[PDB]
Amino acid sequence: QSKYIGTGHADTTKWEWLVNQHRDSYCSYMGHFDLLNYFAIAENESKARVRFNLMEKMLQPCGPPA
Amino acid sequence: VPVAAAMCVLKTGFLFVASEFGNHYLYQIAHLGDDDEEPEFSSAMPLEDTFFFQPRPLKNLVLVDELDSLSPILFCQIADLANEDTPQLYVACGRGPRSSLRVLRHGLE
Amino acid sequence: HAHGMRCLGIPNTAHFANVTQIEDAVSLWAKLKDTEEEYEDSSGNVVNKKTYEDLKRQG
Amino acid sequence: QVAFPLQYTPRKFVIHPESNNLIIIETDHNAYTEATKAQRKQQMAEEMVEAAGELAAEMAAAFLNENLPESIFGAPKAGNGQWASVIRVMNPIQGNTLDLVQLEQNEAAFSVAVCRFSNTGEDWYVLVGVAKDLILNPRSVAGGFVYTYKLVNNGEKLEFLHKTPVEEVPAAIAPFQGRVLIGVGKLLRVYDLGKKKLLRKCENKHIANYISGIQTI
Amino acid sequence: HTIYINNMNDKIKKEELKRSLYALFSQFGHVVDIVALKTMKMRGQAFVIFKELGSSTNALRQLQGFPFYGKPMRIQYAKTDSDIISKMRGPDYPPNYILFLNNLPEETNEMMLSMLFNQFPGFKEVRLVPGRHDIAFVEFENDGQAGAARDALQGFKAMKITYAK
Amino acid sequence: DALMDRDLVHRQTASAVVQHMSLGVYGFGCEDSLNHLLNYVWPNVFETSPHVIQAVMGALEGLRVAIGPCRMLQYCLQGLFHPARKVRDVYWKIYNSIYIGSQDALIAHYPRIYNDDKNTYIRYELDYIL
Repeated sequence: QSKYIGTGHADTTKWEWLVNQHRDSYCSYMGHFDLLNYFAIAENESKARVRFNLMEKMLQPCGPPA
Repeated sequence: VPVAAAMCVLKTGFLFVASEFGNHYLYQIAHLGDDDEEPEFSSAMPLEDTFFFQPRPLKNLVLVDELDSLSPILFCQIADLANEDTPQLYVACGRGPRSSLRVLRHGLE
Repeated sequence: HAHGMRCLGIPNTAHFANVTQIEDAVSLWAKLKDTEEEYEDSSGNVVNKKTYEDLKRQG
Repeated sequence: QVAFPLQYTPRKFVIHPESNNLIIIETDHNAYTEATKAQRKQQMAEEMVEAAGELAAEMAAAFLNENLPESIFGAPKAGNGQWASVIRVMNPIQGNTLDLVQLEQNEAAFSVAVCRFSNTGEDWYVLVGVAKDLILNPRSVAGGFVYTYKLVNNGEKLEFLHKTPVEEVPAAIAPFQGRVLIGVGKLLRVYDLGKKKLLRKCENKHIANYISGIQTI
Repeated sequence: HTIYINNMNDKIKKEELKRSLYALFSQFGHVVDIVALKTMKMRGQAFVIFKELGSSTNALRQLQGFPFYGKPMRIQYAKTDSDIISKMRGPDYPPNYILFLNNLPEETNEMMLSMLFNQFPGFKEVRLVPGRHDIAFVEFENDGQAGAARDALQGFKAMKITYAK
Repeated sequence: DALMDRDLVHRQTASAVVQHMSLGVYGFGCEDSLNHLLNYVWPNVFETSPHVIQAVMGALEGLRVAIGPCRMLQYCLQGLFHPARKVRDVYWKIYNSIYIGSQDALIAHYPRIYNDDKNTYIRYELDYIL
């Protein structure tokens, strides 16, 4: 369980849980060709630049911790 | 060329282009495109400035084929606006400047 | 308890089934507790229903 | 198929029954409408000569004279808050564009509806819901607007009627019982036609998050 | 709630002035307090404060130009709220000088509302005349006078007059 | 009748029944009644008896695959942050069981959670509208 990333426990903080679901959402975006293409349509960029901005947002999201 | 999500290169002067969106394209190489006035940049050329250059049509290539691409399909309406009884598919589809409105009928070309 | 609430003016419902002090539930109860009828000059799109009815009686 | 070229990326289109034409809404993010590329065009044109070099040599006239096919070189487009929104009256039978409506800089139009108010007559209407100043990823706006068009020449011509402001972006527009439903943001509202601007004949503030789309039996 | 009086005979001693002022104005409602000084600046003047606002309006209309110790007094609504009122009690245009509303019919009319509005030097706009005779639009040069007229008939048994807030 | 408890073994064994039923029926469209039974399953979550707790675990796992995660998670939300230690221990155990499998499909079902000062908790990607 521990070595499986995303494992929660009783002491789990807000920040960690939400940054988890963030990163997992981003791996889903990298995963599904379409939804990615939807993103590229809406905000106009390349598929590439989209995935790049996401890979930048992987570590950050929500910004600094508390 | 229009933005290609993936590129396969074939022997005997061929270039395949599958665009990220809009029609696919098959290109053929009629010239290696060297040796002329076209500036050929180096990594050691002096500056600290970025070397510029002029866009233009294809002078290194010829366009063999254009493959039908519906994606992305933004909006779809099936309605019969013509004389016959078979409904035509009016589809607003495309990406950026290349976006277009296409009509689908039931036929081979 | 409900007599103190309701007679106090704080209506009796679960919402308030926590806090004891008289004060805080007063602000809580304060937390508990507009159409356009188009005049003919095309400016009355800001004008209220009842107001335009008053201008019906005036017109 | 048959392919009819366009400029910006259409978000939707609607049937006009009697004129039997097609109204297309186009929008592009990071995009510059024609006149915008004209003001940046002339902008760089001016900023060229100011290098004060021998003045004599002008690439400006040829560069501006150069107009590239917008499909082959793609988007001459960048910038965050900028947008492009165009409307089109196009024939279904052939590919000719009957009319072209070229709107403001930042205003993106996410909805359009064509109907006839029960109070007025057979006069057609083109209602284009429009957003103002999208800041896309935080979420905010400067506000919203709605444009109205009478759809004339039996529906073969458009004319701007009025610009009616609204606090929020309309995400959809649908006709209901001879009048026009508009949800805006999370607020659902029943609108009726004013001859200067629209007025609200009802509202509901309950819906928590946001209004995506609306259908009406 | 407070009325400003000027044009008073300044020869009366201060305590006598205040006591006659209290007596005279008691006929309209309870007077909470009276501020009157004999400094150069303030001589010949007084602020009379009433518990009820209707009392202030009635006083203003009924005693305008009343001979007091030999001179005709001039009354007006005060510019600001009295300190005592603010303490006893505890938007940007308010107080406004344009009161539009209706609920004042009954053969009422424009020369009627024009003379009632006329009472006030602020008499500027008066709109009461259609078959209605019940929609009153009153533009009073300034809110002291609009407030004076409004405070004078502030409960025309109930009419509705709504400042152009 | 059985899951409503006369004595623990009823809840246990009946729960096992819910499990094997839940794996067996998968994908055929009967989920409704399985939701109803999940109601009565749900209170048994709390106990220290090893066989009934592991039984209930198997139960809610089969119910996970049959019903789909969305409904599960909608029962498992509030228990995560509840003040008590017990409730958090358990609902986090459950939420982990729901989390490991079908982690790919959970994305849609995380609710909207407002953003605080130092952190932005809204994922705006889903709000991009054409």
